[PDB]
Amino acid sequence: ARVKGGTVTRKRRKKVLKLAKGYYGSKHTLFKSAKEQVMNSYYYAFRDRRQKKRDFRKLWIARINAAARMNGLSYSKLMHGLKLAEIDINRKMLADLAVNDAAAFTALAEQAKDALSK
Amino acid sequence: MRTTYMAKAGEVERKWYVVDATDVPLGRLSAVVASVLRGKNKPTFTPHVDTGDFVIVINADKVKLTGKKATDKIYYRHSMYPGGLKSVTAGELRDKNSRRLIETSVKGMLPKNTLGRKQFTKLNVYGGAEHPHAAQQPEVLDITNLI
Amino acid sequence: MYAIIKTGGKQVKVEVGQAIYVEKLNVEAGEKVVFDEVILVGGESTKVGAPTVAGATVEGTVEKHGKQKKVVTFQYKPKKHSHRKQGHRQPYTKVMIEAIN
Amino acid sequence: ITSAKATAKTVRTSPRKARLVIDLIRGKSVADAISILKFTPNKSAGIIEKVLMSAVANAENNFDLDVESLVVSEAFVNEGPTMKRFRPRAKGSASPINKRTSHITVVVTEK
Amino acid sequence: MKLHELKPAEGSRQVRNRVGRGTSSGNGKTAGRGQKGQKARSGGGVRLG
Amino acid sequence: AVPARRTSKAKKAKRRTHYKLTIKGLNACSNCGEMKKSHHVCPACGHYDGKDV
RNA sequence: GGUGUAGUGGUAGGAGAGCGUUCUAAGGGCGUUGAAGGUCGAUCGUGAGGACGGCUGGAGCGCUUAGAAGUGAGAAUGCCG
RNA sequence: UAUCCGGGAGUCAGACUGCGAGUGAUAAGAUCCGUAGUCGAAAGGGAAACAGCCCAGACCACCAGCUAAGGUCCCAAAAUA
RNA sequence: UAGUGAACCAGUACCGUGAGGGAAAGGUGAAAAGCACCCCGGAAGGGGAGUGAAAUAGAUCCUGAAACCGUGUGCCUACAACAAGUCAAAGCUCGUUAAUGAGUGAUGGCGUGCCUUUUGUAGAAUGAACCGGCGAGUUACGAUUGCAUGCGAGGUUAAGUC
Ligand SMILES: [K+]
Ligand SMILES: [K+]
Ligand SMILES: [K+]
Ligand SMILES: [K+]
Ligand SMILES: [K+]
Ligand SMILES: [K+]
Ligand SMILES: [K+]
Ligand SMILES: [K+]
Ligand SMILES: [K+]
Ligand SMILES: [Mg+2]
Ligand SMILES: [Mg+2]
Ligand SMILES: [Mg+2]
Ligand SMILES: [Mg+2]
Ligand SMILES: [Mg+2]
Ligand SMILES: [Mg+2]
Ligand SMILES: [Mg+2]
Ligand SMILES: [Mg+2]
Ligand SMILES: [Mg+2]
Ligand SMILES: [Mg+2]
Ligand SMILES: [Mg+2]
Ligand SMILES: [Mg+2]
Ligand SMILES: [Mg+2]
Ligand SMILES: [Mg+2]
Ligand SMILES: [Mg+2]
Ligand SMILES: [Mg+2]
Ligand SMILES: [Mg+2]
Ligand SMILES: [Mg+2]
Ligand SMILES: [Mg+2]
Ligand SMILES: [Mg+2]
Ligand SMILES: [Mg+2]
Ligand SMILES: [Mg+2]
Ligand SMILES: [Mg+2]
Ligand SMILES: [Mg+2]
Ligand SMILES: [Mg+2]
Ligand SMILES: [Mg+2]
Ligand SMILES: [Mg+2]
Ligand SMILES: [Zn+2]
Repeated sequence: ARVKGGTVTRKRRKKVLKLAKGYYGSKHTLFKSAKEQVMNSYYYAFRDRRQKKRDFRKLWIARINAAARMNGLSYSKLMHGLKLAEIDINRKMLADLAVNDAAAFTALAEQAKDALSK
Repeated sequence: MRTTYMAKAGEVERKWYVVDATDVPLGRLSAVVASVLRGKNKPTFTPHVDTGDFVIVINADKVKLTGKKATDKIYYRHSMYPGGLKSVTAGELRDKNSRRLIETSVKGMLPKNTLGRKQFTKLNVYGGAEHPHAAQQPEVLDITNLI
Repeated sequence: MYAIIKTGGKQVKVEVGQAIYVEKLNVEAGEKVVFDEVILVGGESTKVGAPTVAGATVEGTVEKHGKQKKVVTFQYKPKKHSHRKQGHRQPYTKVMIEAIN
Repeated sequence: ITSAKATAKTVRTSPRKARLVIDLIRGKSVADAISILKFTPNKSAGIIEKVLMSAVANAENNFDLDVESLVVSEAFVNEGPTMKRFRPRAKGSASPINKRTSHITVVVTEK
Repeated sequence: MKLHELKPAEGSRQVRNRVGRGTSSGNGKTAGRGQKGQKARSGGGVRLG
Repeated sequence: AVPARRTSKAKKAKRRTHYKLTIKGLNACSNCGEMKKSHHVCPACGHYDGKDV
């Protein structure tokens, strides 16, 4: 009852290689290099699915800060004022308003400043 | 939803500002200038796209150096030859080549990448109060409160 | 006219006639849904919810339930001869916005 | 119908050296290619010329194409079988020798 | 019973454990023997007692 | 000294960039119209400078 | 099956449950109107992995239940090509 | 949660940090104990980079929110408070 | 690459003074019907024309993977410091198992391979040139424990005969 190698080996390695399409040279051509690279890609992918959330929050914060400065306020003062005024609009929506609906962002800033004054 | 706005190259209008360096500490002038050049002052800021505005610095010769920086702050550079170290004091740079002084200060503050170098090109420094870029219709950018 | 509404622990901007993808909602396909937490309403004029705009609701219809593209979590530690592989397809509900109040 | 090809298989010549001459003639009128191959001193020029002339003969005899219009649309050299040989070296050890061979293909089209 | 529907009694039979067949199985590489030493050698180990 | 690392296909191709043949000096032969090398005898008609040789 | 609460990093290592390979039995199938194999694809599952199409190929092969193993390789200055 | 009975192990090279001692020179990233932690076998944030220090334990998805250490002039998120 | 070393003119070739060591190497097609004739070429080899269900089954002949080599081109690339990815993304090109599509990718963020062995390795410690195949806890007889079945103060046959 001999079980010769068969085709499972080729199938598994081909799956890895297909995962490695687009890599540089041997990193997509050769199974060993491809696998080693695919593992690093998995490591980076898992790590970046977390870093991606940080990056976009950072981006929204920066844009909100610019808009707040134009309206006569710092980012920190704006957020403190919004918390005082009970505004729960998050940073994603705030950044979108700053870029697209400048009037709406200005209205938000006015309420924030009023809460700060009170 | 993946709706965050991303600026495109060339869609953003870049204005021109004039910054007067008279009696402004070198570093503080440079910091505000670098933010403007990067575009941190505009809501459309997009890290992977250049969106900042152009800066014309005038009166570079009158930039302020607090403390004894005029004689103790030393700019080094190595020619990459053995014993090829050269130095020049910040005061000497201000007297002779003030453009270099401001440019080095702002290079240090911009990112060290292709985008950062491109943004640096948008800076123009002139010792004295007159610049050749009237054709661009630059507008004065007060920084008294920004520093 | 547009609104910003609270849904699935997240805030979404909604425009009439525009579909939106949200965390799976326990509503059958083709049935009406109403979002009651409207944190902002904008357009020609702006209304700001503090924290929610009073008596503002947004109506939609659940076009579809689906699963996003698979995501693979492959956790391994180099030189420790140990790896773990996992798959995930996040369910989502697609809702076409009918009316903004 | 519009194109004719000729192939010389298992030609004893270096594929790389042959590819040098092939790159010279690719994408040129048949007349220009003949001239280039006739004045090239490298060995593979003669072999490539025989293949090119064979292809032109095919285009005319078999398919009655217009010789004057013909141009070299496609030409390439593929690795052939390699004969394995050994060369004695210092201290009673041999080193392998690869006696390469080439497949030379020339395709000539009407225009 | 039917030859095409055989079913052993629950818990009557178990699957043999095979060592040295990959890490995720829990007996890859070292095959449960640990790291070096006498007990990790083929035919290794000391006499009883 | 021996190669520390094998040469990749890309680097190998880059190096061979300049490993190319060239053909210069061909122009039509006055006597017979065939292509010939300038300043050489025409191998076809065996004429140079308009005279048989 | 529902709800609730709690929990779910991990080497040596213990336990549990599975994927896939060849073969045997039984049942039920598929194949010159194209099997296995090869190749491509934007496909499915929580994982090993499973389908379905196009092309190639030219004669054997799946599926369900159970059984037996030369049953899974990426490393051994491993052997052969 | 502890015992007790039984099946199966691996481990007998440890490292650093804080605190208490010896050896050393009140030297060593030294050595040898006691005690706690971390690494080992722990990813993440901070300490520029930096196993062992500070904060904190990754089952997963999110272009949501609040904080820890550590930070808020520019690189570089946030006070030219 | 299994099965005898040997499926084939194998204990041959080959190696060694000798004892002795010791290989590699199977498959056209149903049937040779194994490409008459013509064309380039000195030939080899091709292109037609034919045989054939099929010649990309043409004798290196079933299938024909990967490494490796080359031709064509949709996108990108000559101011850039790159474990080569991943995350974000314009532009261009294309339209699929029709899926909140596919290829490429300027630019930006993060980021020192795999394995072994170590207190600790990106390690300037070890192993791998690449690809493919082969390549490591098995069996017999006993001991013991768990689980399962039958019988139960009982349980059970061994050799041997049919
Ligand atoms: K064990
Ligand atoms: K297929
Ligand atoms: K090997
Ligand atoms: K025990
Ligand atoms: K201690
Ligand atoms: K065939
Ligand atoms: K290519
Ligand atoms: K990158
Ligand atoms: K060494
Ligand atoms: Mg194998
Ligand atoms: Mg977070
Ligand atoms: Mg000799
Ligand atoms: Mg068994
Ligand atoms: Mg284990
Ligand atoms: Mg291993
Ligand atoms: Mg070992
Ligand atoms: Mg040991
Ligand atoms: Mg041991
Ligand atoms: Mg956990
Ligand atoms: Mg089979
Ligand atoms: Mg095996
Ligand atoms: Mg190998
Ligand atoms: Mg020590
Ligand atoms: Mg250890
Ligand atoms: Mg850590
Ligand atoms: Mg480590
Ligand atoms: Mg906060
Ligand atoms: Mg900042
Ligand atoms: Mg201050
Ligand atoms: Mg043999
Ligand atoms: Mg074929
Ligand atoms: Mg064949
Ligand atoms: Mg430059
Ligand atoms: Mg360039
Ligand atoms: Mg050591
Ligand atoms: Mg090596
Ligand atoms: Zn002539």
